[PDB]
Order: sequence, then structure tokens, then C-alpha cells
Amino acid sequence: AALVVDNGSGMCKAGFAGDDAPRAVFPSIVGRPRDSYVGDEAQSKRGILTLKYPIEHGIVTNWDDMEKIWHHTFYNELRVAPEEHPVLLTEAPLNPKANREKMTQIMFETFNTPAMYVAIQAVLSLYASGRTTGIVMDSGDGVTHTVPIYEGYALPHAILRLDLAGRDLTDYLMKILTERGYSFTTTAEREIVRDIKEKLCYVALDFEQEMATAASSSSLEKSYELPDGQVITIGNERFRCPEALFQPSFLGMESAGIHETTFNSIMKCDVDIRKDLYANTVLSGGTTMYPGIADRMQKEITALAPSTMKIKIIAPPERKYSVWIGGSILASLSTFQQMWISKQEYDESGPSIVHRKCF
Amino acid sequence: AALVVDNGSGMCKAGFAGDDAPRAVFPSIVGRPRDSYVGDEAQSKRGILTLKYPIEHGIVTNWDDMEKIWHHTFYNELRVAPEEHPVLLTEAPLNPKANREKMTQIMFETFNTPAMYVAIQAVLSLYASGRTTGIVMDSGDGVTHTVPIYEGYALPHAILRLDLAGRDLTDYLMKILTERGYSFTTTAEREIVRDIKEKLCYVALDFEQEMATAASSSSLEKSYELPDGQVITIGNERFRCPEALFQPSFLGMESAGIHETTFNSIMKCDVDIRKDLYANTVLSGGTTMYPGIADRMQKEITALAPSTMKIKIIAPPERKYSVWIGGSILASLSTFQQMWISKQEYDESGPSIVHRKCF
Amino acid sequence: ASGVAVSDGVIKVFNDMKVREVKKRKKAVLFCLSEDKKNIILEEGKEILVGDDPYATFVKMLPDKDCRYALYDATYETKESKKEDLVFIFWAPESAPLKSKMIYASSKDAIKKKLTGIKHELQANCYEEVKDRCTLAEKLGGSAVISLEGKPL
Amino acid sequence: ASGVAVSDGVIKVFNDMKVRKSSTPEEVKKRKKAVLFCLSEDKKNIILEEGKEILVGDVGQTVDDPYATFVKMLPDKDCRYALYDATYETKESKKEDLVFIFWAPESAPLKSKMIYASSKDAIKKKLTGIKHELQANCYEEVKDRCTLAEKLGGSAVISLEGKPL
Amino acid sequence: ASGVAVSDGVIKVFNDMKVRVKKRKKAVLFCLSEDKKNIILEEGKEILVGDDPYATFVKMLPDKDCRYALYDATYETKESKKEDLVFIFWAPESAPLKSKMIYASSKDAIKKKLTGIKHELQANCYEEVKDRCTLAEKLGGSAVISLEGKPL
Amino acid sequence: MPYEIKKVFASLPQVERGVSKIIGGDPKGNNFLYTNGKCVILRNIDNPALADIYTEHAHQVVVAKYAPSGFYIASGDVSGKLRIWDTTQKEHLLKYEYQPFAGKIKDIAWTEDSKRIAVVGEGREKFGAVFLWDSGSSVGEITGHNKVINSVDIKQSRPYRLATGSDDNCAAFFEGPPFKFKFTIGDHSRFVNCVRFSPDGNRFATASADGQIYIYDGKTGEKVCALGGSKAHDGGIYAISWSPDSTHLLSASGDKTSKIWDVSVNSVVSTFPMGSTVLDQQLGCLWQKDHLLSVSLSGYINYLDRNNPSKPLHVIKGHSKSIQCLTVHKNGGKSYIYSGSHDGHINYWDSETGENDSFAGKGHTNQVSRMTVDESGQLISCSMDDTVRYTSLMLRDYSGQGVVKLDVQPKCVAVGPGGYAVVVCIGQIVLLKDQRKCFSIDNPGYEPEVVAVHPGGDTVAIGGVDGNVRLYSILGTTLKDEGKLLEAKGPVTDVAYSHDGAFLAVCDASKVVTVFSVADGYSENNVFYGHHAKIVCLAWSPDNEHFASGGMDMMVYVWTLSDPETRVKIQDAHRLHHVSSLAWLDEHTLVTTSHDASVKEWTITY
Ligand SMILES: Nc1ncnc2c1ncn2[C@@H]1O[C@H](COP(=O)(O)OP(=O)(O)O)[C@@H](O)[C@H]1O
Ligand SMILES: Nc1ncnc2c1ncn2[C@@H]1O[C@H](COP(=O)(O)OP(=O)(O)O)[C@@H](O)[C@H]1O
Ligand SMILES: [Mg+2]
Ligand SMILES: [Mg+2]
Repeated sequence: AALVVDNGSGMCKAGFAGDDAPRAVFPSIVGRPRDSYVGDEAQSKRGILTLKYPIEHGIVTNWDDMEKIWHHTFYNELRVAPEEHPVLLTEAPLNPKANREKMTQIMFETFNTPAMYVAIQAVLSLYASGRTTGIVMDSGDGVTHTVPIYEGYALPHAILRLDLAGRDLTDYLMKILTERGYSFTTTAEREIVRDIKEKLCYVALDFEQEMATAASSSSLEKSYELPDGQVITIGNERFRCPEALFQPSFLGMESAGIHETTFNSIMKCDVDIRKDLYANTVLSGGTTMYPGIADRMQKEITALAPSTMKIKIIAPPERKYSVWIGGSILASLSTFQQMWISKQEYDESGPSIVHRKCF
Repeated sequence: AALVVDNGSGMCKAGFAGDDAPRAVFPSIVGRPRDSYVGDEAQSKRGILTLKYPIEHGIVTNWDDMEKIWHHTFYNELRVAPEEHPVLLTEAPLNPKANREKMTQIMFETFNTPAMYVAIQAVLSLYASGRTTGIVMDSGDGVTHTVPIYEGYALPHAILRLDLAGRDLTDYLMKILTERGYSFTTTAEREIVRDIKEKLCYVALDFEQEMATAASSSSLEKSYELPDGQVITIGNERFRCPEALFQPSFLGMESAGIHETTFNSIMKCDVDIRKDLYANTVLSGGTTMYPGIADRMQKEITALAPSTMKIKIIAPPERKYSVWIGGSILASLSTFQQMWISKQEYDESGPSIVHRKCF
Repeated sequence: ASGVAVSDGVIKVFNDMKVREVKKRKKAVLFCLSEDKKNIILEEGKEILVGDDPYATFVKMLPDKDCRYALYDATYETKESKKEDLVFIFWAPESAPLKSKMIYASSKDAIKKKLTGIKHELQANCYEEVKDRCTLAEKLGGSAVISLEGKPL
Repeated sequence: ASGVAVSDGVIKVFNDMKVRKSSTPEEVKKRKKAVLFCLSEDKKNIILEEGKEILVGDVGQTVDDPYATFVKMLPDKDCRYALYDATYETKESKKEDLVFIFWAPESAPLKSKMIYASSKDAIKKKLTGIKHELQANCYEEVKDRCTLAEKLGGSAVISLEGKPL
Repeated sequence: ASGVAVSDGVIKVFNDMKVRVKKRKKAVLFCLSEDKKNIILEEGKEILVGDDPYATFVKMLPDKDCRYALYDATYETKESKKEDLVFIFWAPESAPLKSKMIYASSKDAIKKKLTGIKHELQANCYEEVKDRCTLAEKLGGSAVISLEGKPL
Repeated sequence: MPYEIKKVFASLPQVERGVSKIIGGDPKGNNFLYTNGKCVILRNIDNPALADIYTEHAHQVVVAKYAPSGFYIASGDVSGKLRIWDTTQKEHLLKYEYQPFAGKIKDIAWTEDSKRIAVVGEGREKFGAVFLWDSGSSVGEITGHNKVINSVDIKQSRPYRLATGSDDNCAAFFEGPPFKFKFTIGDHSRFVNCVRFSPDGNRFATASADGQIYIYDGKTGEKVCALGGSKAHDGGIYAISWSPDSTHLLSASGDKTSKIWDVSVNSVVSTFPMGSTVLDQQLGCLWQKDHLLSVSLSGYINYLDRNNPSKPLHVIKGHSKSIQCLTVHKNGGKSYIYSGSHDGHINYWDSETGENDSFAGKGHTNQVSRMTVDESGQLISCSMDDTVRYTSLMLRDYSGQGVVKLDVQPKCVAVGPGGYAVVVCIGQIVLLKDQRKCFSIDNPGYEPEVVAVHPGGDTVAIGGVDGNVRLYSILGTTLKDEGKLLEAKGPVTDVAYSHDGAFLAVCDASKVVTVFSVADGYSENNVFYGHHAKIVCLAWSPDNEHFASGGMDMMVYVWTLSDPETRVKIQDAHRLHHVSSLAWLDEHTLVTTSHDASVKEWTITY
């Protein structure tokens, strides 16, 4: 059996090839005292330790903490020995080549994996939608990526990286929930706010009209029960928190919204292919799971795009783990057994074999 | 005293005739809220307003915005009344004749300048180097131009424009600095990266050889201090960032490098004059101020040049502002006072007078 | 890349179709994964002869819940000239299962790159995208094309 | 926003001090190099200080260091608005720019500090075209000739008022 | 153009040398007037026909200033021995930027006044003017076997 | 003739880990050829010292192939440009130039009649093209591959066949001309590296990364056997080469061994263990006449010995990386040329016979900037790993030698009599006595770039970016600034005293060489003009009357000290590369090296 590991900016999704969903989804954090706790242990260890993301915006910056997360993944989460299972790993768009080789070296030398493979997260989401040409709007935990792909080849000159993602929305919801009198400050209370965000938040088609609706009634108010039994109510904060995706000025940011970042990357491509990109905009990632986000994305992009063009936003129901699901389907194919990079091949061509075998 | 204004794609250089250096050098941007800020005022406000370039590739696109830059230049930067001083202006190569008539119209009606003159930027750099025949590679902020000149007459059929310039190099350094964990996304942080580019970046004679030796080089590592006191460290990105000038594939572009663009324009001329163009390759512009860019240009062009041909790349120490200094020297000459386009001559002929006096 | 191997009969069929008896020339042909899902085989009874609306009878041949590859020898007459070029069609309906969509999409470059010389690729992810006669014209020559399949557009 | 208005005398002085029009050499010496503004006795207008000014002609003849004598004009127990016409020089250009200095020593009475700070935004927005602002709250913050250099250009400034740093 | 006007002395000197002995001149250097308004003749910067003519001409060229020149090059081809006038624009890189701009921008005015000249030499350093291969090619393309008597 | 090329010490093949290296042989069996950077090397197989270099590509040449007629060679680079050039004449005049596709070219094949060329690789819209050599018109289509094609071969006997090997673990079979797809062979399970037809054409073999070699019929493409049974090698085979009689096959693999296979009986004849380190992996091979070649990952060319498999006949060493420094030494009765590259390798060459080797042991780990020899027969070399090393030139072994570690990266080193070495670092001057740091001139007030010690070992001349040469004196264990500033025309790039110490020659970036007379108050003696680009190197002839300078204009001038007007123009001593360093073997022989990793000797006649 092969292992599929999706190294997200904030959450690590791991499992076995052929399964419908990842077995383990844990935070991609390494906590050290204010000895070293990785994953959910760092979350459930009080505010006595500092938390650090080795992957924070899709790119591995600390390779010592990344090994700790991978060791935690195989032994504590997957409960398997990496030396007995091939591992399929996913890499962010615009990943430096040096980082790609370092990932290969760690698997074969630190974990002694018999076989290993690297895939691009964006192309796995696009392939899972039955498409080879299109633009993928992958909004995750710490980074949002708009990757235009034409005939299976991502266009590096047009890939836009946006630091706005679910992590900034969780902190924004904490800030605006204190307006109602709810004090969410500790690390334990941050996880509660994330649950509220993932259950009661939605994207409003018309933000200004929705704000008037909330202020003139209570039909939008919803109740959430805290772990200790207290029930809190949330009103206009349900659609205000994900509105920061389309209006980053709510967070004090300079960057454009996810709709404008998608439009900017499309306009950075050749005119011949812009029509196909406009009609093949695929959403992926956890932050794209808000209800009504496809309708809002369709309306906002239509305003920016020319009237003659056709805009289609694809939001598959499995888009939350579309990167992992695509990798699991690929790694479980009987024809994929020849696409792996063996240990024997590694110690004959070095880490540079990843550029020839993969990519 | 006369005024000399060098309208660039990214920077506006202005001053007085007879001065060694321009008095004012400010960004050529006009910002409007997300009432109107022009120049360094827009940079000091950042996210509240939206930045736009009227001159983005040497050619004016927004004549309404460029009027405000000119008004900012005369009153806020030079602190002089335009109606009391003749103004010498510089135009980009392959400037449309309609733009020439608009430029001479705005000066005489909106600003009531007594006298005016318009000069080609490329010929001013060539004249400032003591040459009348040659090819000038003007690599600026938003555009790179290779202008072959034959006895003071630029050959329009052989002028090639390359959009790769200093602006793209700053974005490239911004992107590859995030691989080290540094976050440079906001507009204010972009001028910080531009300062790093202008101080620590250099062109390597052989990129492959430099990459190998820099791995164990103790002098490659340089430290830069941010305005807030933080210290960032830059390594092999010092020679990787300007390498995109010769290898546009680093940016995802399919275009040729500056060495090939220079060679292509020479091959577009008569075989009679190609010998003089090869021996009189003059480098001008801010983006040509990298240490080692003249030695690299000579090595690269010699490969494309025929077997028996003399290649002489000219990189004068003042090539950064050669366009302005040439204009300032020309405008300060007493014998030049008869070549001004007088206000009386404008009324008799109209905006078409620029096509005859300024040539 | 899934790792499936394109059958050698696909390359020969494309070679015969690329160059230009007439009653036996193929106008359309469908490709599918084999039963073991390790080969891009040619569908036995899903093809159109030249001698036999040719585009309508090809679209209705596409399955409603499974992905397919196709090779259409679309003919069109532009204002300047009349030309005929092969179009590679990647039929991948949204109603198709997740596994079928992923394997077909990840193995599309295996077959497309084996058919060198192809210049047009139509990615149809719904019936409205393949039935649409206008988008196929735009793929072929864009605004240059005025009539498709012998009929005005 | 205290609502204090800017007198037309201050605006007229600023307009003359910003734009340099062609004039006789005896008229260039009458230009103002540094001028101090203050509140009216009724505290309703920002009037111009009578004798607290430096002319360009005095520079190089009687005033050896224009900045050093300008700081001496600032009271040490009251807040003032100042306009200094600094002529510095960077490694690439020789610049001449206007600097708006908000003098507000800690020894000043709180009534003066509050009105001057609250009404500063009103006068600054009327003086359009000024880029540099020096906020000085003690003598040590403004006496040092370097503190102008960091505000003007930063580390790029190599000369200030004709003398090296 | 800068607008510098060539004086009549240079025109009369060029005219006599253009139309064809010890009084005749072989080389002459044109400099800029102290007013920087006219192209005037330099006093001790001429080579007399009666008086290596090319080697001493290069010695007369200043190392830190730009000058104009008029050389009566005598190249002997295999077919015949032709002598033609050449225009030399001395503009060394060590010259001040003010001089280089004025001389370069006020050159087409001089050339148009000196009607009937074909060959031009644009020397920006000593190696471009000391060497004889570049001068020979301007006079005759792949036909010159010797220049100024000395074999190439 | 003013100058004449005497000996060319060719560069080693440019090899990469995990990438097959293609070595071509001529139909005449005289010269085997390979590529390195932009250069195509034509080495004589009988005498590897004799070599010829073709440098006319603007990109990195990947493969070159002799025509079956032997009159032309087709070479392709990473930009997809194919050049056909004549080989009968030394000028190597270009015949035809083509761009079959916009992508990397991997292999080239000719037809027997030598009028059709098959070029394969990875293009934007195709992977191969076969065309007429004189018109570029397609005479076939290469289809059936969805990944980059690594190898191509054409059957040299009628009927013609074409076989390709690509990265999709498959080999395609074509028949022509015109070449049409026949079928795809999918026996291999990894990248197919080499596909070679036998010289008689009756069979062809495909080698791949899975350690298997398969033999197929050369006419029908039906599998005959698998070499070695279960496997041929314990690692990926990178190259195969048939014997001239078409009965044996020589294979080079990444398991650090090469083997000879009896194809007809499917038995291994000889196994050659090449080593046990990563650099001992074999990436290319060639079987020409009785010569069996094998190229290691280190770039060394091994002449395999059939009688003694463990020890090869010859191991052709040299530089596969750009050479930065070059010095000459006369030990005993033979003169040796020492050269160091940017990888730290130092290789010595015999001046007359051309035999070359490297010092034993472990030496420098980064670029060797400068090398010099003192009076005690020791090679003093400064390198970019902040170390100055003293190596005995008679032991030829790094182990047990003296290493001096510097806190600042050195840029130049010079030596003088009395065990005195002056090292110029980045903004620091270090004086070494008896391999020990005894003085420092940190913060010298300028930026030193070069250093020269007088032959009397008393005066030190140090140039700077400012364009001024400043003189020092080695008194005791300190250097004293004499307060003398020689003036140049620009940033000093090299300074060299005369061998008798009577003249100091200074070259700068202003294309000027200034000679100062040491005897008369260090005053300027002469100024030499003629360079049209920055001068990078300078050397003094042993006769003390001539000196040579090389610049970035790709030109070398030999200057007569008495007469500045007389000079020898060595135009394009190394084509497309400036001469990085140069030295004199004697008063009539000039040695030049460059970044093409080749060393050349020139006979200078005045
Ligand atoms: N059902 C949901 N609705 C709204 N937001 C969600 C939902 N699920 C996850 N999110 C957010 O998605 C983020 C992580 O999702 P993911 O796509 O895996 O990012 P990454 O790739 O960086 O690991 C989390 O910050 C989470 O809060
Ligand atoms: N000293 C320098 N070294 C390297 N790059 C520089 C340097 N100075 C400027 N650059 C770049 O040159 C650009 C501006 O130069 P400029 O010639 O004025 O172009 P333009 O006139 O088109 O605006 C800027 O992008 C700047 O970053
Ligand atoms: Mg993700
Ligand atoms: Mg410019």
C-alpha cells in the first residue's frame, strides 16, 4: 500500500492510496516551550509554548521542523513504518527546485522510503475535476493560489500567490466576535472560533444588501454551543468573516480579493487561452467550502471580465480534499507502480532524479 | 535657465539645464482612492489608494494622469513656474506622432511654457558618450529598448522593444526572497526590495560557474537592514535576480534576453553599418548599472556575432542619467537658444510644429 | 501521469486520418481505457466513416456518465479558404465518476503527445459544451471561420 | 480637529517660499529660509511670528549655519510651527526641499501642546506640496543636525546645507 | 543639434584640400571656440604635405578632449593609387562629458557644410585611431593592400 | 607566420549524474568526439593528447555525430540548433544550419547515404525530426513517443530502419525512407537510454535504466534475447556500443562497472570494475577498432584493458570545469603545466608528450583563483575555500602538505625568495612567512585586487580598483607602505614583474598595458594600445623583452617591450571564451588557457 501526504500550509492530510478520504488531518505546527510537540499535541498543551509553522505559505522554510511533522505523520498519525510503504508527496505551485530535491533526499535518507513521488497540488485538483486546461483557485489555510493551467502545463509567469486564507479569516472572526462581548483570545478558544467559522459562516451574494437584512431582522442569527455548554449567538459576523476574501481591506491588507487575483492571473496569459480559463475556473481548498462562494465568485468575475465572455466557476463537492483525493486515485492505479522513484534509482542519480521521473 | 524633464516608465527625472545631476527623481505614478496623490505621496499612502502608471512602457497611455505628474514636477519638485522657464522634454523611441503633438500641445496651453523642445532619449545617451553612430540599449524600469542610430538618425525599422526591465527584476527578487521566509508583499515593502536590488545585486559572468562556487563562498552572503531595524540576509539571489535579463525563462517569459534583443536589432540593419553598431554598443539606463553587466554583455553578444567582428560594449559611469545629463548640457548651450520652439511659432503652426523643429 | 500505455492502433488510426478509400476514411473515432484500465484502446463500434449532420451523430455517440477521447476530422470553410483539420476531443462529463475523470485527465497527455501534428483540442466537460457548434468554430479559426460542417454559423 | 484656521499671511508666505520665481539678485536675498508660525493671542488663527525668520541673504554672510541658528529661534517652553527650506545633497542629486517642523517641547504647557497638535492637521493640509515633516518634542531631537538628514533622505544624504555630515 | 556654426576658415581650408605642394596640408585639427559657438582651427595642429604622417597625427590628438580632424588618406590599391579625404571625430572616453556632448551633437552640421566627403572615422579611443585596419576598410573594402606607404 | 597552434590539451567531456553521455566515432576510426559546454572536442583515439576543438555554438552542445562519409559533423545544442560543418579543413566552415524543433536536442543519426539526418529530443510540439541535410525538408515523421527521446539510430544497410528510445520506457520502430511508424517496443520498464544498431544492421539493442539490455532483429524488430538473462547490470545502463565486427557489445552502467557481451551466445566476456565511489559511475562508452572507452562521472576517459579488467590501460584526466589559473614549472629536465579549475581540481600536463594527471589525495574544495611556484619547488595556490595550500611538486600528493586558513576569501597570491607569500584578500593584505600568517594590512584604505612580488623579494606591488598601483616593502615580518602610487588608466586587473625584475607591467580595465621601469625610479616606460575590451591576464616572456596580455575581447597580444608599435595578434585563441590565464614555456612557446577547460600552446615567431 502507498501513502499519500498532502503538505498543506496549515493542515497535513495523510492517508493510504485507494481510500476515499485521508485518514489523518492534523495541524502542521511544531510547538516548543515558551521539549517539542507536533500536531494536535501542540494545540492541546495550553498557552505555555510557542507555535511555529515550517510550511506557512506553501513553501517549506524550516526543514528541521518538517522532518518532525513527517515523523509524526507516519508513526503517530498513519501508524506505519515509512520504510515499507511508498509515499506520494504534493508540492505547492512555484516550488523552488532546491526544495524539491531536499524533499526527495529526506524521504530516501531520513525515512528510507522504498519509493517516492512528487505531484503539484494544483494539477491534482484540476485533474480530479476531469479537466486538463483551466485555472485553479486553491484557497487553503495560510496561502491562496491562482494557478492557470493550459494542457496540463501550469503557467509560471501567471501564477499569483495571495497570503489571505482561512488562517486570517479565523483571526478576523475572533476580532469581530469580541464586538458582541465574546472574548476569544487563548489558543483553545481559537479552535472554537474555527469550528464556528466552518459551521455558521457563509458568503453573501450582495454584502451591502445582506448587512441591511441583518440589521433589520434576526433571521440570519444563529446559535452555537460552546464546549462547556454556554450558547452564543452570531449575526452579521456569519457573512462578514468570509467577506474579507473579496475585500481584504477588512484585514488592513493591500492585496486584491480572490476574485480580482483570479482575474489578474487570467489576464496575465495569452489572449487565445483566456476564453478557456474563464470557463474552467476550478475551486479547491478548505477556504472555498463556504456556501455561496461559487455564486459570489461568478458574479464578481463577470463584472471584471468582458461581457462577451462566458464565466463558469467549478465547485465540486469534494474540493476540500481534491488534492489528496487525486493523489490517492493516482497512486492506487496498477499502472502507477512504474512511475515511482525507487531507492535504487535515487542512489544512482541523486536528488536530481525527481526532475526527470516527476515533472 | 531651462528645465529638463526625462519622463521615464517608472521614474521621472527633472532638473535645470547646466546641472550635473537631476534635482528631482520621483516615481511616475498617480494614485487614486480604492483624492489624487502623485509621485512619492502615493508611495507614502499605499493601500488606501490604487497605483497606476500613465507611462508604463515609455509611451504615454493616460494623458490626463501625465498632466498631474507634470504639474507635480514643476511646482512640487522643481518649485518653479513653468511659464517662466523653457522646458526640454524627452520622448521614448518609436513614439507615435500623435503623442508628439499632444505633448507639445499640453506644454503650451496648459502650462504656458515660453519655449519647448522634444528630444529622443536614445540619441541623447549616444551623444553624451561622444558618439553619433551606434546602438543604444536603454534598459529602464518598465521597458528595455535597443535603438540603432546611424549619424544621429534612429532607424525605426530596427528598433526592438523588450518589456523585461527593472520592474520585473524587482518582482523576481521579491518572489525568490520569500523562499528564504521573508515576506515582501505590500507596496511599501516593494521599494525596500528595490533598494536591496540596487545595492547587493550583480551580474555573474557565468551563471553555472557562479552557482557552483557560491555554494561554499564565504563572501557571497550579504546583510541588509530594513527601515524598522530588522536585518535580512541575501545569498545566491544577488546574481540570480539580474540573471533574468539574459535568461527570461526565470520569469516564465518566452522572450529573448537583452543580449539577443540587441543582436536581433543589429541584424535588422544594413550589412554596411552592422560593423559600426557592433563596435558602438552603448549601455544606458538604471537597469544597466549592475556590476559586471558590461563584461557579461560582451561575452554573450560575441557568441551570436559573426566570427571576425569587433564587439565593444560601452558602459559609461554616468549611464544611469545619461539621457538627462545630455539634455541638460544641450539645453544650457547658448547656441541652442535658436532651436527652441517659441510660443509665437506654436500659434502660427499649431501642434504640428514639433515634427519640423524637433525633427 | 497515470502510467497507462496508449495502444499502437491509436497511432496508426491517427496517421491514416491525418493524411489524405474515401468510403473507408474515418470522420470520427472514440478512445477508451481497456477493461483492466492499462491501455487506451479503440472502441470497436463507435466511429464514423466519411462515406456514411456528421457532428450530431458523433455527439450523441458520447456516453452520458463516462469520459472518452475523440478525434474529429472537422471540415470548415473560412472567408479566405476552406480547410480540414483534425480536432482532439476530451469528453469528460461532470456526471462521470470521480475515478474515471481523474484517470482520463491524468492520461490525456499520454495519448495527445503520441499523436504529433494535432493542432486543435476541445475540452468538453458537459453536453452543452460539445453540442455547441460555435465554440468548435472558435477553436478552429476563431472569427475567421464563417461556416462549419458545410452549414452557416 | 480644534478648528483653528490658517491666516492668509501664513499661506501667502508659504506660497512665496515654495515656488521660486525669477527675480532680481536683490530680490533673491529677500527670500525666507526658515519661518516660524504661532497661534494668535485669541488662539483662533495661526499667525506668523514677527521676527522669527531667516532670510537667504543672511546665509553665508551673518548666519554661518542656517539650521543651527534656526533651532536657537525655537522657544524651549512653547510649541511652534516651523518651515525650513533645507538644501541637502545625496549621492545622486543635489536637492532643495521644504521641511515642516512641529516643535512641541515637553516643558510647554499642556494647553499649548494640545491645541498645536490638534490643529496641526488643518495647517498641514493647507500647505500643499510639502513632503518632509519633522516632529520634534525635545531639544535633543531637533538640535542634532543629523536628525534632519534621516528625515530628509535617510542614509543617502551625504551633505546638508553645503557641509558634509 | 546644438546649433554650433562652423566658421569660414574651416570651410575655406576644406575647399582647398577637397579640390586638388609644401604649402598644402595633409592633416588639420578642428577645435571648438572659447565661446563654444564656432568650430575654429587650432594653431599648431596641422601636417604639411612638404613636411610617418599618420603616426604624428595621432600624437597631436589630445588625450582628454574631443577634436575634429581632416586627413588626406593615401591608400594604394592593386588596381590604382587613390587618395581621398576622411573625416575623423576624436572623442576619447577620458574627455569631459560636456565636451563629448557638444562635439557629438554639433557634428552633422559640420558634415553637411563639408560637402563632398565620403569616408568617416569615429574614433573614441587610441586603439581605434592608432590601428590602420579600420581606416583602410573605410577607404576601400577588401581592396586595400597598403596605407600611407607602409605595408599593411 | 607570427603565431601557430602547437598543442591542444582538450577538455574532458561534460558529464552529469544520471544523464547518459554520447560519444561518437568517425567512419575512418581516427578521432572520437564529445562535447563540453559550447565546444565540440575532436580527440584522436590513438593519441588522446592530439585534439581539435570546434566552438561555434551559442548554447551548450549536447551531441555531435560524424557523417558516414566522414566529411561533415552535425552538432546540436540545448536550443535546438543543428549545425552541419565540414571537417576536412581546419576552418570547419559551416555547411548548413537548422532548427528542427524549439527544445533540447538529445541525439543525432545519419543515413548510410549521408543525406538524411534524424534529430531527436524534447521540442515544444514534437520530439523528433528526420529531414534532408541540404534542404531541411521532412522525409518522415517521428511519432509514438509522449516523453523526451534520449537516443536514435538508423540502420546502415538496406532496408533502412529507425529506432528511438525515450523516457516513457518504450522504444519505437520506424521504416523508410520516408520513415513511418511501425510499432512500439515496450519491454523496458524504465527510461530507455541508448538504442544502437549493429554495424552490419542485422540486430539492434536497447539499454535502459532498469538494468536490462534487449536484442532485437534489425529488420523486423522482433525480440531475440535479453542480455545477461535475468539482468545485464545491477544498475541503469547509460550507453552501449557494438564491436566493429558486430558480434560483441560493450555496455556502461551506473553500477560502476562496464561489461563486454557476446551477443550471439548471450554471455558476458569481460567485466571491468571501475571503482566504488559515486564519481566512478560510467555514463558513456565507445568501441572503435581495438579501443574500448568508458567515461566516468568524474569526466575521466578510461581505456579499458581486456587482458587486465581491473586496471585500465589509460585514464585520460583533465578539466571538465572552467580553468581559472595556469602556471608552468621546470622540474628536472621536463616542463610541466599546472592548471586549476573552478571546482578545485589541479591538473598537471607534460609540455612535450602531453601526458596529464592529478595530484594524489584531497585538495581544494572550491575555485582555485591563483597558482604560483616558489624557489623550493612548492606550488602555492589560493582558492575560494579561504585556504592557501603549499604542495610539493615532486611528491604530487596533497596529503601531509601545508594548509594555511584565511579569515577572508583570497583573490590573489604572489611569492618571493626567502619564503615570503603575499595574499590579497577581500579588503585585506596578508603576508605569509614559512606557511604562517605574520602580518596583516586590514583596512588598507583601498580595495586590492592583484599583487606582484619583485624577483628580489623586497618590493610588493598591489593594484586597486582605484587605478593606482601601490608599492610595499617586505622588511622583516611586516610590509611597509613606501608611499609610491603608480598610476594606470583604470581599475588594475593584473600586475606582473619582469623575470629579471627590471620592469613592472600593469594592465587595467581601460584596455591599456603600462610598463614601469624599476631601474629608473619606477617611472612609466611605455604604453601599449590595441585591446578593445577589458584585459584580464598578463605574462612576461623569459627573454625579458616581450610580454603577452589576454583580454575579454577574445584576443591575445604579444608586445615587444622596445617597440610598442609591433605586436602579434592572436585572434580567438579560444573561440567564444576570453583567455583566463597564460604563461610562457620558453621564449618562443606561449601557453593559453580559458573557461572552455582547454590548454593550448602557441609557437610565437617575431
Ligand atoms: N467546511 C469549511 N468551511 C469553511 N472554511 C473551512 C472549512 N473547512 C476548512 N475551512 C478552512 O480551511 C483551512 C484548511 O483547509 P486546507 O485547504 O486543507 O488548507 P491547507 O492546504 O493550507 O492545509 C482551515 O484554516 C479551515 O479553517
Ligand atoms: N544602481 C542600480 N543598480 C541596479 N539597478 C538599478 C540601479 N538603479 C536603478 N536600478 C533600476 O533602474 C530602474 C529605474 O531606472 P530608469 O533608468 O530611470 O528607468 P525609467 O526611466 O524607464 O523609469 C528602477 O527599476 C531601478 O530599480
Ligand atoms: Mg492545500
Ligand atoms: Mg529612461
